[PDB]
Amino acid sequence: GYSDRVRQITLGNSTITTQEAANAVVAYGEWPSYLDDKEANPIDAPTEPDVSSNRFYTLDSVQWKSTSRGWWWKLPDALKDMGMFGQNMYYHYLGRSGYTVHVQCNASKFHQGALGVFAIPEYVMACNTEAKTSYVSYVNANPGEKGGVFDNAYNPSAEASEGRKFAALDYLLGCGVLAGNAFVYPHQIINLRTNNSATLVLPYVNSLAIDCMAKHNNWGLVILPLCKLDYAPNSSTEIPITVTIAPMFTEFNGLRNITVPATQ
Amino acid sequence: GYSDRVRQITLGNSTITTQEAANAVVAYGEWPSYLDDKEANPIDAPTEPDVSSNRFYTLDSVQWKSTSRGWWWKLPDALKDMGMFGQNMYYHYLGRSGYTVHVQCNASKFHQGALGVFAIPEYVMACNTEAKTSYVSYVNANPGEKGGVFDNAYNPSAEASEGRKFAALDYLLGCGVLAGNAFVYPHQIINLRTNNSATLVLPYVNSLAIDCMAKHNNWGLVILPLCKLDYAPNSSTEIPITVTIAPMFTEFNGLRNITVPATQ
Amino acid sequence: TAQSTPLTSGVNSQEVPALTAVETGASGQAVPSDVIETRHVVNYKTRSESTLESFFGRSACVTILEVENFNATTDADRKKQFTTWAITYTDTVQLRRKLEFFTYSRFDLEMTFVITERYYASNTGHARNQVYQLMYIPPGAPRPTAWDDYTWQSSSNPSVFYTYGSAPPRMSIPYVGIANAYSHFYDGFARVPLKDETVDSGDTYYGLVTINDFGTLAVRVVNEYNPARITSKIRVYMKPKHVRCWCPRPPRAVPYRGEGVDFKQDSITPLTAVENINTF
Amino acid sequence: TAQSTPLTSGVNSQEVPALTAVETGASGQAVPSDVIETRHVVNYKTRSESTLESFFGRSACVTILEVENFNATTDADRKKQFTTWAITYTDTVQLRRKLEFFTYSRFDLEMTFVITERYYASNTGHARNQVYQLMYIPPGAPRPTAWDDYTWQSSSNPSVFYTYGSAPPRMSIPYVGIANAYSHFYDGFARVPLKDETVDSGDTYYGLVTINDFGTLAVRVVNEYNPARITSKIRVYMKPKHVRCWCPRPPRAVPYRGEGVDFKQDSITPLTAVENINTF
Amino acid sequence: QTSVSPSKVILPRGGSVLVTCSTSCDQPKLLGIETPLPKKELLLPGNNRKVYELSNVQEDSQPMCYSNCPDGQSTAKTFLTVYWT
Repeated sequence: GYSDRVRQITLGNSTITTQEAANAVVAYGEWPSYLDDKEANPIDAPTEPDVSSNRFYTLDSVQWKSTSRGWWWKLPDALKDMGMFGQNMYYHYLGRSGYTVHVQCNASKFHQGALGVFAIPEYVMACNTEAKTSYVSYVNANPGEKGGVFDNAYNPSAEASEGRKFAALDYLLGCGVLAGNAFVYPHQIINLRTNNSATLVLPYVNSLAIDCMAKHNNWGLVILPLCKLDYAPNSSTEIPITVTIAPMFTEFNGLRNITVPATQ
Repeated sequence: GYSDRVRQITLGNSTITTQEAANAVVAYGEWPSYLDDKEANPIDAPTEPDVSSNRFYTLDSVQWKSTSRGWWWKLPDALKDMGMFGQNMYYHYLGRSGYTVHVQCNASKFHQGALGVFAIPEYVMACNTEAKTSYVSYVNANPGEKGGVFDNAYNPSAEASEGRKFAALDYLLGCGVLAGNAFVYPHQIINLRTNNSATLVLPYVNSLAIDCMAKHNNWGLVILPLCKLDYAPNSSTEIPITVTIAPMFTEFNGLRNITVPATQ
Repeated sequence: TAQSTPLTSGVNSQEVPALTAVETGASGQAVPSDVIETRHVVNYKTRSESTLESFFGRSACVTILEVENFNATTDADRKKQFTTWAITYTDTVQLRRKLEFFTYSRFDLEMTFVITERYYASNTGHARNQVYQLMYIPPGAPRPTAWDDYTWQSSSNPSVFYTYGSAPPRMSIPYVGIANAYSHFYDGFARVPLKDETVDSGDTYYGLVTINDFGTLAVRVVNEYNPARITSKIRVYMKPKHVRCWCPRPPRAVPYRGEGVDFKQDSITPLTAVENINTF
Repeated sequence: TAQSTPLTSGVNSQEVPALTAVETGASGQAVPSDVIETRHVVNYKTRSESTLESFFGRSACVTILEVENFNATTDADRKKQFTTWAITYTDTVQLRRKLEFFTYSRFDLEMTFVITERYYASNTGHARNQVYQLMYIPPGAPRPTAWDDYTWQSSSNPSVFYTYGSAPPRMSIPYVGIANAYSHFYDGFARVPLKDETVDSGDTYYGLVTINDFGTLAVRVVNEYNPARITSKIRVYMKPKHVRCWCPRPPRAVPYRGEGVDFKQDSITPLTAVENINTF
Repeated sequence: QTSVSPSKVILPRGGSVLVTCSTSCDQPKLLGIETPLPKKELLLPGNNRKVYELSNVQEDSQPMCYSNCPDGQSTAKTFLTVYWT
């Protein structure tokens, strides 16, 4: 009676239904959970925002053209201004969170294309200057909601001003590894003849037990167009990719006044 | 193995098969049956035309354009000239009958439209004159096979001659109730992306145990276009609605010579 | 009671109750525990007032009858001395609309008669206290021609004699239908116009009004003529009790224009047009 | 009963009940057996009348309604033919003050209607006996525009028809609050004025009066116009029974000036100044 | 249901317009004038009658004056013009 293509996911007061889905990837075979008492790093009383922040948040819909080359989001910081998870984050020094990334892109049965949806632990990217090394600013490394785009050309700016940003090169995947090897990460491929949604379940992955979300970006969401979009009547059409992310099993420590980072 | 979309209905020597059907509505949860002895109104010997009139009868196919506004049939009198049920009817004073209304309309996967198929007990309509009230002739109220059509305009004729007919207004459903409330009747909706046939099973509904079919019209079959037909290459196409009705569990009383009603 | 609400939490599975198909004829079936997360709410609220015995449990008004009492000289003055009313529930628009929810109904009817008086002129003397006859005439008994004929003596017709100033008279009329339920809507005639009639019944009325004869309520003033003209008003009431109903229907939207289901041209527009579709 | 008094005698010990500390919030707790020597007094006196079922067990007066009955010609004369009263307990100052002891209350309400009449002029004839309609209009049912429109026929609104000269009509209205108790005092608005509204709701009324809709009591005279103008007065009563109350408050000291808790400037001085502090 | 007495107003650019909007009820639950124009209040005794003091009239405006009587939402506007040389 049941099928693998119809899936409803509910967290808090938010619901995603999908009728042409592929199967869901639990990353590295572990469902996210709270910090156990045998591994706890801080000793303060942890805040568990039970349903106020364990819910789906819908980002901005980027448009996937025929010349679109890729997108990237840093995952505990693309939700920095989303409801109460953006208010649980900056009022606390520590924070761990599991995730349910759901990437939404659909077309007709006459379109074609592929979207490698990745989820990269410690997605450290390269700077866009050759004056200095490991050299990216804070605003350019943490865009938040809008994310960033990749590029099919590496043009390092000789200015140290405009070179403090990610040299988001698509075939080297930012960090100088080939993109055809990126399938060792937890990944799904949106193929516009088979499916229309990619669902990943991401546990908290870090060397520490719990860490500052304001400093440290745990996961990296990556969407690569493997085969470009090609619609035969209108070759320059645009189908939107909408990313909907939920925090899961969040836990925070060290309450204080609000942290407001710089914007420039 | 079995599905809800493939259904064969056989009564007598007639068969309807359908391969894209929705589920069937038994009206008010009761399957039609013969008159039980604890409720019998007449005392004569009842004629039970076992297979000679409990069979499917195919009416005329009306054409559902983009400007078609509705159709109506009075149910024990749209079969007044159909085989032996039209000969069991006028040779008897009393008659009860269950029904199996099957409405047939199909298009491609590129068309669109909706058809509210209703079945209204005691479908009393309004006259098309303001000279008198409750004022409809016999021929204009009982067309028989061809049925009638609705209209999106109420033009009461000042003549009492041409005003002796049903003021078949679509949004007031004839009787001055709003059409969006007509779903309290036993209904199905033919939607041209989901199904292509509407099957209802109608028991004998009347205050009496058995009644004159020549006088009294029990049910009212109503087909409203909710969303109009729209085919994008040919905007003025026509797909036919064919109505196929079977009497069920009929029973007649009071045999005499033939009743031949007036035709003008 | 009504249904409570179970403590449910979020789901991620192939069991999808949020998606139905109304082509099949069934309505929606999702209760709010399906699509969201709900707490536990013990529900003590009952639906006791919405039942049909309490939905019709009011003494509605169905008509207003007028009789007078004076020294009648002309013939029109002798027809003000009494009033015969054909019994129906359609002479108002509020008990009718509550009954045209349903196709067929079965109820014992309870009536009560609230009656007022006035002086017509000012200086034409006075009058004594008055007694009012209300006689239920079944179909077939002779309707009164004058106000004091052989018909008012009521050797078998049910009559009530209300002394003015008392509590209003009340009585219960049983289910008197010749069917097994009162057909609120009747989709048919009274006869069959045959082929090649010389009768030419091309004026047979449609539908309901050719089968209902419930009676005639004839009201006189039992007094003779006082010196002062006393004009009376009588408000016949109905209250359906022991109510059963069958086969529901949508309620009346546009106004009436008669005893049928007809509707007048200048009021075929019940809605008021909103500004746009996005108006809260 | 109330508490008796034990036979105690004098003490000399460290147990000191005469000294308390009202900084802690608790009141005094010394009964007279503590600080003096007392006899044995068996106390048979009970507090049975002071309970809330008997403290509110009177049919108070809440308003006075006036209707008339005459040949109306102008438009102001047609608005004397009926009277619509918004139901509230705040139109007098004595049942209100007994209810503003308590913040929240829950009670089934019992009303009784005591009705008088008079002739207006002297030599304009006479009139017959009169029947009075009193119709309870819930919020949403159409309030009457004229005295004889479609609204008075009351197919579902609860109406009573009082014949003048009888015992006064009485009825019991249940707990009809949409909360779990009637908020006598409500410290809040009906809506939230948002940031940068073009609505500019800078005239939203404070507090209580923006949440209470209990209905409308519309009263007509069921008669037509008599030759003599009959002016009537109707005194709507309330008697809270099955009374529960919560969260007590101090009683009203200074007079009222509206439906709120407001107070007028010229009566902010309820006390009378004594001669000095040493005046017995 | 809702009455605006200065319905036809002529007044030049920049000046003040006195707008008197009340209702035909005894309990105005929610009553106000919808315009993006500066106004404090004007003093007027009575729980029903009401005057807002508009100011800095630049263009042609049509403010809506709602009133939440217990029979639905009501609507009344006023018409005002400007002057230029």
